[PDB]
Amino acid sequence: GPLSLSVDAFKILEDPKWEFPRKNLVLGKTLGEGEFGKVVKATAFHLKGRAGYTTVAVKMLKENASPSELRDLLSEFNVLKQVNHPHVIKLYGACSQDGPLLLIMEYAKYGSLRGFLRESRKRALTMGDLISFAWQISQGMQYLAEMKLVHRDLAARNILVAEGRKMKISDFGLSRDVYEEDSYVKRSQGRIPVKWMAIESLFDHIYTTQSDVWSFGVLLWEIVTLGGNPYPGIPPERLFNLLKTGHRMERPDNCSEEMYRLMLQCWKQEPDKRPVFADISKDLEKMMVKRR
Amino acid sequence: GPLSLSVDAFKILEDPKWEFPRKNLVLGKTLGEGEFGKVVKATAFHLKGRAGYTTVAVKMLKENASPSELRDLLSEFNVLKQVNHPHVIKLYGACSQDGPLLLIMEYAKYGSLRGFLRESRKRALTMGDLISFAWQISQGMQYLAEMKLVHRDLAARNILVAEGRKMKISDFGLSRDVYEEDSYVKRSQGRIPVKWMAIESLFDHIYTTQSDVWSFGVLLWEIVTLGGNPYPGIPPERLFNLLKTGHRMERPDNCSEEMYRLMLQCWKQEPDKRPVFADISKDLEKMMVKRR
Ligand SMILES: NC(=O)c1ccc(-c2cnn3ccc(NCc4cccnc4)nc23)cc1
Ligand SMILES: NC(=O)c1ccc(-c2cnn3ccc(NCc4cccnc4)nc23)cc1
Repeated sequence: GPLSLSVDAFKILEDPKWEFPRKNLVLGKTLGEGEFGKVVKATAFHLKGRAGYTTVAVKMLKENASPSELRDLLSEFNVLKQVNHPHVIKLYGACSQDGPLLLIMEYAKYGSLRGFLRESRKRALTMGDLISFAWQISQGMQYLAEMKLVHRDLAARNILVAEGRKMKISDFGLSRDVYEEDSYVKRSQGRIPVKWMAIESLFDHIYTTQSDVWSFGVLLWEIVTLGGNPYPGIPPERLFNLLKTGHRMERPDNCSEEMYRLMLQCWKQEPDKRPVFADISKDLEKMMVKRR
Repeated sequence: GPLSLSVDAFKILEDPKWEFPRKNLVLGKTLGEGEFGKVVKATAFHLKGRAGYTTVAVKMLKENASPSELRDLLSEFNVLKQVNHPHVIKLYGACSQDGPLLLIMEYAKYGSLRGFLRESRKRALTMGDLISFAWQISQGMQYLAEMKLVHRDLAARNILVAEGRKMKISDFGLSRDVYEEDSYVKRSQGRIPVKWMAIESLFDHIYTTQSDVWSFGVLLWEIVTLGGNPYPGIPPERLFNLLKTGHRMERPDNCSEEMYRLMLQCWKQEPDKRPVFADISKDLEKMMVKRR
């Protein structure tokens, strides 16, 4: 089937550019396990012409991996090979011979944005620090949108915080190319959490840059609430009726009228009425210069 | 889409037979979290005409549930409503109004068969105890096969051990009706662990009772090894080439020639060359009466 073809094609791919010797890679503690698979902290000797050990993250299959998970790992390798932007996490290489498939990723010191924000208050962050975070993520998404990639899984848990508090978009297992159609559509049910999905993704299984814009809005709410839980205390099965009847999340505490206006615009029923990421970045730039 | 229809249809379904009052249900400790969702230990007042509290398991959505997980919970409710066999875990009811979807299940004291076996040795189990376990599971599968249900996810982790060491087949989130076609086929990649999938499921996405027979064979190996890890130390992406080139798991230690013959028969390339569950039960009955 489609996966057997990908596995065989990948297993014979003689790509010295990406192939890294397993013996030069040492694995350490688990950083996280979820839908994104298993991520461990690791160190790589003589990675990408750099003398000595480089600290890296290694993504790999969890115990008892399904075709779904294997397909997502190979998909991510294929996407990240072609991506290069300071606000997207980098692939450095892979080990695909004489052991499990390992993807070697750029290390982000502070871990997930959700973790970073929940650890903090107002660590002390200003509204300007938050607008900066959102802007950095908007820039990366503008680049991905230009590359005709829909991430599909934009959320605070899928943003990494690297040295200098630099946002890195992460978890490309569900990301899809849309050069052909400017939309990605699947018959089967998606694996993106309901509470981050656009109304047209949830009802009609339609994924576009503008459904990424919806997700960014939920991410904005997560950022403004310092890692709040979206639609708190509302079961996910209620999101069908809630969204369809025109309901959205209330303006949260410590949120400007302008900032909440941006969230609401990201959650317009009609995808074409939503801003594009370039607009979002301009709206965030404007908030920054006006002062926090 | 298909899920919005299921959610709305289910949310208006006036089924007093299955609907249980939320106020009569008290949730306790988490028993497990995985692909099957979240399962908690609980107690139900005046369940199914029984006076007082009954100890039960409650299945519910994990944090940040996807459409996939919600679809699987509703699918399981629909399947277990129509199933009744002493070696299949029972649905007792559901809470679907004024809070999250909760499925109320029969409680199995000893938890997973994988856990039970790994906890034990030769707790002391005989080859007769193991053949009994396998037989009980074969009987339940014969009943499901007759009902035109393909489980798809048969493994030691998805068998429960109840009072009297009675096997209960569990985790019906991935089970599908095949009355129409005698096969279930999906375009997208499945969420069954690779190492339990039949070769025709893995390559061609074809699920039948005979692919359940393949899975039962891996379960037999799990039972005989007291919860071993199938194809140990072999990455799941190697299973394509391994299975296609005619390789299968070696006869494990403390396994009869007859018992291993049954495993191999369950893993024949050609589904029609595999035994049916009725045959499997007869082969296990024969081993029992001959003596352990
Ligand atoms: N391509 C990828 O998906 C990916 C994922 C994670 C990493 C990664 C790099 N440094 N680092 C530090 C902590 C950490 N904690 C688990 C986590 C957090 C957020 C999101 N996922 C996992 N992860 C990391 C790098 C790449
Ligand atoms: N319909 C269902 O899928 C289901 C699942 C689990 C239960 C359930 C009943 N008693 N009990 C005790 C322990 C336990 N531990 C988690 C576990 C173990 C095996 C498999 N899954 C979860 N689970 C249970 C009942 C029904």
